[PDB]
Amino acid sequence: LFHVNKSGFPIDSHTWERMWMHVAKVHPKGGEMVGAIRNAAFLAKPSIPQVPNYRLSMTIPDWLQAIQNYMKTLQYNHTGTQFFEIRKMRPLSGLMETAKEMTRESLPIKCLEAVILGIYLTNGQPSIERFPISFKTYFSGNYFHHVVLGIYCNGRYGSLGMSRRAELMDKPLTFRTLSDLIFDFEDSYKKYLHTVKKVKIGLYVPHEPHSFQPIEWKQLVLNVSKMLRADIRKELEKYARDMRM
Amino acid sequence: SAQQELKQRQRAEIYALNRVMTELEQQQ
Repeated sequence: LFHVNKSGFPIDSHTWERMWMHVAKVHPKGGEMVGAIRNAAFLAKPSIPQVPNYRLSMTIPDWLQAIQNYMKTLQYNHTGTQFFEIRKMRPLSGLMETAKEMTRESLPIKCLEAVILGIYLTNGQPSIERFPISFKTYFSGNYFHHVVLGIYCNGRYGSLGMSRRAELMDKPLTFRTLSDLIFDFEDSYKKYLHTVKKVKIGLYVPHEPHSFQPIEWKQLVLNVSKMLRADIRKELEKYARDMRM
Repeated sequence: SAQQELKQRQRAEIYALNRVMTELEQQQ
């Protein structure tokens, strides 16, 4: 059960208590842990990381690493309450405002928030093409949903993202094909005994921050659990060729 | 002025709680 904050900032008492009741149940130390934080008269102010800025002294791999590092400093959100609401069908202009709000509130983010932030921080670099990569996976009788931000620059594929697993987020710009990047996520999921049920490739996200256009999250959908790799490759390669055309 | 104070308290608790939950997930 995952909650999304629909109260803005400061978080309302209803959402705030619900988050605390959730962490007290999931945690074996429960109330002792909760009281230690909530009743502490003095709590140390966490540092606000600086929003990274693109410099001519940087290569595209350097700039992507700086963006990823900022996302890592914000931290993966393990509270069970997602702080910023991401409406997938929303025009990009709206989502860029939420991206700016994330840099101002400076709180932990989940996978979706990280994709929107990644788009936001790469809008100014025209050689970098961005597109969402969505996975529906299976593990221990349940389905999981995850999103990363696919990158294409100078004949190489990579990704930016946030996940609780180090191998399911950022990938360096070394993949010669889209298929190599996807297959790497599939092999990375394997480490966690997940079966990739679906792969969804969206369209290249416009670089215009005030775009009326929503993000396209599913131009290509593949049932990779029912397919052989030669066929997943064929499909992914036909589509990536079209993206570059 | 009082409004930004609750946000600063909530952020300090969010990161204090997130440090704890990361560690819990690390174990489990």
